[PDB]
Amino acid sequence: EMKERLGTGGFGYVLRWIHQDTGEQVAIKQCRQELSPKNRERWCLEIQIMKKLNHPNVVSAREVPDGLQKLAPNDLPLLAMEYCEGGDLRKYLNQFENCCGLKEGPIRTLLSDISSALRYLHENRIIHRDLKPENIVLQPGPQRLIHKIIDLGYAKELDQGELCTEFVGTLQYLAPELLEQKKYTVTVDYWSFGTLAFECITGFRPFLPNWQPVQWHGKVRIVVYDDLTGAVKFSSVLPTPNHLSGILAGKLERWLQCMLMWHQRTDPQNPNVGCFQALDSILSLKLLSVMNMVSGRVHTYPVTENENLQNLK
Amino acid sequence: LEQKKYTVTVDYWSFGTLAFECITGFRPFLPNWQPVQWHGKVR
Repeated sequence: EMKERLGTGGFGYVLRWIHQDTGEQVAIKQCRQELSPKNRERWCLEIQIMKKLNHPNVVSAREVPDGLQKLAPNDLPLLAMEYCEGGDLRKYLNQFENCCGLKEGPIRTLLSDISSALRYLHENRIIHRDLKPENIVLQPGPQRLIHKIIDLGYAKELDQGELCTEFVGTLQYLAPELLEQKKYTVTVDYWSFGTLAFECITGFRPFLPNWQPVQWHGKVRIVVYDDLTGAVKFSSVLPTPNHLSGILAGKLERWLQCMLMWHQRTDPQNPNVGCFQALDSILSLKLLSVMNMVSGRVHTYPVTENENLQNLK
Repeated sequence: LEQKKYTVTVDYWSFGTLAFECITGFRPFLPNWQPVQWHGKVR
């Protein structure tokens, strides 16, 4: 037999069942009380797809545990994934003292990892659509914290239609889904990621006290930052009292100012690459940083493997 | 907050909803809120 449970959404359950001996940590996404034939057949398109693919950063399926198998009252399949240890990206975002930001580079991981998970999905033209903290799992890695994007496939896979449009749990994040519109363009990942990212840097987004249809004015009467009452504020020009690198305001305000938009969002000096190119170059760079002591505390410099001391001096 | 239209008019509005409210139990609406409306004022 098998073990325990996880979270809920899409077409039902996520489960941490195990062959309770050796500890086979499998994930189980079962089905929800029948649907239209094209809506329960879409469930089966998901299963083939999250198995059709494998990329570190984004879980792959273990097929089905041959032991115990169909405890499924469906005659429809189930899905078994490689469950990752306590990393529900949220978990930490609440953590507690990431209030005011989670300035690690575990920004630099996440900003990277995902950027290369999304990668793989615009490769197979599979827009993830949603993106939240609660689909991503920072799990301990053989070197430096690998994080994986679990659970989700609301995934408008070009050519084979959409999946679901189930709309489920915490909407609080996605992009101009004033329910539907035609612009289910690639673009809408870039938006969610962006805030997701923002959020991770600091602790907000363009903003989420207020709410969803409470925003759409969020979308400004735009590429600015905003308004109060007493003290309250809702923002994207000057990214706040966080704990990042002095020179990563350097990315932020000019990355995110581009990753946080509508229709076709990009950086109008060039045709680069949306996330990848810009973020990658903004993510690499090798950074030296020389304290002073002539009390001007720090100084930091961008350095090629091609320069030495007296360059610096 | 403010604008120049502190014309008579602005009583007629409050009364109106006040009235509405009294007939029924709402107004153009107040679950949501104040700056939460201004879209209240319809697109």
